[PDB]
Amino acid sequence: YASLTEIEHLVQSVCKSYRETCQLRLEDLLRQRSNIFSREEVTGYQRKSMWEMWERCAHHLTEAIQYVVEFAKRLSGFMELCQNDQIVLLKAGAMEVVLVRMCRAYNADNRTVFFEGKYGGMELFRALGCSELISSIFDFSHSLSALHFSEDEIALYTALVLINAHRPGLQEKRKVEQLQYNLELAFHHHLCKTHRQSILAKLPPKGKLRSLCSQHV
Ligand SMILES: CCn1c(CCC(=O)Nc2cccc3ccccc23)nnc1CCC1CCCCC1
Repeated sequence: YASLTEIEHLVQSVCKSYRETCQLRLEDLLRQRSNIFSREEVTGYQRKSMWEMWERCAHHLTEAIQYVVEFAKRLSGFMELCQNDQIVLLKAGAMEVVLVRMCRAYNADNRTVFFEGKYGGMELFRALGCSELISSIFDFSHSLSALHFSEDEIALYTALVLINAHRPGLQEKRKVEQLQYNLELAFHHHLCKTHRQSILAKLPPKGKLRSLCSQHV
């Protein structure tokens, strides 16, 4: 049995872990919305080889996964788990977490994204020749953005993307279930405390993460 202090402690731990590991601070991201790539800078990015853009995008992707791994390591529970389990959850979840995190760097006012110090739109990534993939990411980002997720809602929802007992290949499934259940309490409690119950019915379906992430892979 988990008590009110223990649950409130959990909420606060997951929120603090995200803040430490967030990588890009929200205030900085919002401050930088005014800073938008010039036509010559967009052209510059368009002119680059697919290979250069993939190297850059991969660098950013790998960096953001490290910050996910860290976030996990600070969730009180995760280190107690066995390594096979740690690995299964991160392998299956880490990209799906980056995708949710990425929504903070999307601006719905002008359909731009933060990339390498300023904002621009889809056009930046033309060299990749993955218009469709970029379109999904920009739609999905637009759809999460509409909900104005707080830092703590991100923290908590992100933790549940990771700590999922249905992932094939877990050895201590029951330890993962106990952890997920507690994170579900943490999230649902915090939602009640914040008057934010409305979001649940609007969170993207569990497949849409998995589906889209499949496309990336
Ligand atoms: C690690 C995130 N990241 C960042 C960090 C800041 C961020 O999250 N920006 C974005 C926010 C929302 C949508 C975006 C769309 C395209 C590019 C950046 C987007 N910079 N590049 C990437 C790679 C993403 C990759 C995804 C796979 C296709 C190429 C872009």
